[PDB]
Amino acid sequence: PVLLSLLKTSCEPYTRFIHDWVYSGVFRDAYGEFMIQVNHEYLSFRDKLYWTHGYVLISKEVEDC
Amino acid sequence: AGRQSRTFLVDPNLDLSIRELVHRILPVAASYSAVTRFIEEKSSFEYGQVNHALAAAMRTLVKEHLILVSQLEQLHRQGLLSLQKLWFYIQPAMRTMDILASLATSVDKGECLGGSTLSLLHDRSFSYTGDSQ
Amino acid sequence: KKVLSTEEMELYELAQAAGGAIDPDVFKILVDLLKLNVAPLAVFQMLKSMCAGQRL
Amino acid sequence: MSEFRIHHDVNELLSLLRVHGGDGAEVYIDLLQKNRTPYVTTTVSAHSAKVKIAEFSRTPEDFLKKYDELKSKNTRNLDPLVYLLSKLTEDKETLQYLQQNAKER
Amino acid sequence: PESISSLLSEVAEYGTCYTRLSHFSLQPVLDSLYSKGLVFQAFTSGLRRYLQYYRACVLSTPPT
Amino acid sequence: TLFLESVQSRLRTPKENLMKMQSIAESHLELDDVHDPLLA
Repeated sequence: PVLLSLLKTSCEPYTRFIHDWVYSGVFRDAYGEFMIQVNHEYLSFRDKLYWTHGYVLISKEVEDC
Repeated sequence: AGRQSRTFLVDPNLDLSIRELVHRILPVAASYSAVTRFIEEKSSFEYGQVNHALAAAMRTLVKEHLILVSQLEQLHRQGLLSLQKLWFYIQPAMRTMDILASLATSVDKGECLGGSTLSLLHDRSFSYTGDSQ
Repeated sequence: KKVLSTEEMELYELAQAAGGAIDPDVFKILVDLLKLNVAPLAVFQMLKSMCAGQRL
Repeated sequence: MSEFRIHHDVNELLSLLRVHGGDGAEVYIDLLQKNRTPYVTTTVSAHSAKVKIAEFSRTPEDFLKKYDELKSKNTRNLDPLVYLLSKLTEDKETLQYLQQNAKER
Repeated sequence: PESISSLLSEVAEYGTCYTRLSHFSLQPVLDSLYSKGLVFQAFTSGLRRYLQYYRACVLSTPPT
Repeated sequence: TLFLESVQSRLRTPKENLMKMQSIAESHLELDDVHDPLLA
């Protein structure tokens, strides 16, 4: 039960980051813990490259990200 | 010494455990002293209305702290305050004063004024996403 | 160092502690580009394009 | 700031980097402006960027301490600068070229 | 004294665990140099709460 | 068991813990620290 409580408490900032990512597409990961990174140079793009490179989910280590 | 937090000297002949508990509680007094210096400095008109309002809001929490400390003094006069009880009861006050001292230090180091103060306050509020208090 | 502002000087000292020996004028211009809210990934790509042609 | 400040800054950067020919300055300007957002919308994970620079920095403790100092001062562009340094540390060739230009300069 | 020393050694091991765990969890502030991230910082806050509960339990133990 | 019971009869022969923990916490925990029920 204590481990569950600690997991919840540690996920709370991560769950806030997830909420912001899901609702606003805002990556709120301050330490790079979320699987998605935003490359703002392509996020400003107005083409397919905006979607593919502006925000990039770290796919190779999906288990780690 | 300068814009540093107030440091305290404890009598060396005190019990090591007592002296260490005093040094654990003294951070509250160091934070209070830092907050009071920040409040007294940033309450100057030259610091702008946002910093004046911030100093007044901090002054309200310092007043609540003085109420708390007066309650701990009253309990001590009643003999109900042990060093371990003080340490437990001051944990929230220690955390609050540490947060206030961190904010005071950040405002003073950044010379934040107007929109920069609001930006700093927003970034601090986001930084406390895990601490509801 | 007089080319960099005190904040830019502190960033230059940080960059030196980061191991970057950057020219203060280059760092100043980079800070000005960052002040224009240009995305750092685009600035990095620009630097890479500018440097790639200059063979040592 | 002047509307064309980016053109002056780019021209100075081209001169300082000894880039032969202003042919393509418009392309670098267009890349930066197309990727220039008026709002700092990029929430850069400064913690991980700090970590990458500290792994890259010869003085990683000093880098982390300076980052926490600048954050306590709310220093503008701190996280963008740390990200730029991390990207330069990622591009060893670009970093060596920049070091050689700095030495020559 | 040997048996008492053994018992006291076990109690000292428990106290050692308490003090070392408190020190490990005492990493307080997720400052800009905190590289363990906000999930780890929140975990350490929860751990501080746990150690506070442990201290409260120890203080609740009557000395009789 | 049935034999013993019948023989004796004929011969006339022969959350609350959570609440306790909450009270203990209130007596020993600082007022402001939320009790964690799994941790509690």
